[PDB]
Amino acid sequence: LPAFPREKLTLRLLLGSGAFGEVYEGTAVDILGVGSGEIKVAVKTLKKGSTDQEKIEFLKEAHLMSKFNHPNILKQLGVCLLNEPQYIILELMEGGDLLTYLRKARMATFYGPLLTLVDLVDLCVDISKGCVYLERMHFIHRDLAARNCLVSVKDYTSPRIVKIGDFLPVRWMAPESLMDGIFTTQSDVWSFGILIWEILTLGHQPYPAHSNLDVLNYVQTGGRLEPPRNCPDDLWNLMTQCWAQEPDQRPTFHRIQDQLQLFRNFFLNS
Ligand SMILES: Cc1nc([C@](C)(O)CO)sc1-c1cnc(N)c(O[C@H](C)c2cc(F)ccc2N2NC=CN2)c1
Repeated sequence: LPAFPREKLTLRLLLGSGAFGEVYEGTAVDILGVGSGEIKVAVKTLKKGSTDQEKIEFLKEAHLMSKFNHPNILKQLGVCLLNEPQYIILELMEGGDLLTYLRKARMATFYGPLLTLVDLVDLCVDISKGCVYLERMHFIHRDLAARNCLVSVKDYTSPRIVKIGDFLPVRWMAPESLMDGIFTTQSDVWSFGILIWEILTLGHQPYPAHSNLDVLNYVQTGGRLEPPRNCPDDLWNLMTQCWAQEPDQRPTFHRIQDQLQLFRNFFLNS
């Protein structure tokens, strides 16, 4: 656990609420080492007056995050858990969540989306690198979706990096998870298929003509999402593999990264 002095942390502004207390955008001095300087951070807080049950759940979240070190996984830079309000200090992803990022790219102008196919393929590749890391660590995510991924830039020109953050969402859940409550790395592969469909559609809601409860049945009955408009067939083929009814027939995250990597190389050669 990376204990950090709260005296070196400034809470600058409110970003949202989340689940335990409030989430702020802040500044942490030398949180990377003694020379580092002032670096922009996001601070997850546990409201003062929280019960022991809430403190234990907050401690569990800090423990979970302390295990990740990957370019495509959100990093916990420090914790301030000795006093109230308790803090979990994270790297600030200035672009915000991927769902909002994708949606704004689509709706900014009728000339076209602010993201191209090669931008969207790079997003898929970057998330799949994160998933390969998680599979290698034996960490089951349970909630892969664009609303849980973050982008490093807010604009659509600068080089960007996407990271997996936030560790029922029926529209993202695998059949076994809906029927038996089974959550494995194979069910995460299902959600990854939904997330790449989110990317290629630029943040459209999965199964738009279905309700949450009709999604529960439609998915158990063999029904899948519609192919995104003009979606390259290699990406649609990969997506349908992710949605195999039986978890054992779905590809591994390492295979998915290879498939995305092959498509990106093939496409760039054209
Ligand atoms: C700067 C910034 N803007 C965001 C918006 C409001 O969603 C706009 O895209 S998230 C965000 C933002 C930037 N960097 C973070 N490290 C962050 O982490 C928080 C804990 C978070 C991580 C997630 F994976 C998903 C949602 C959230 N939020 N969102 C609100 C509270 N927690 C949020």
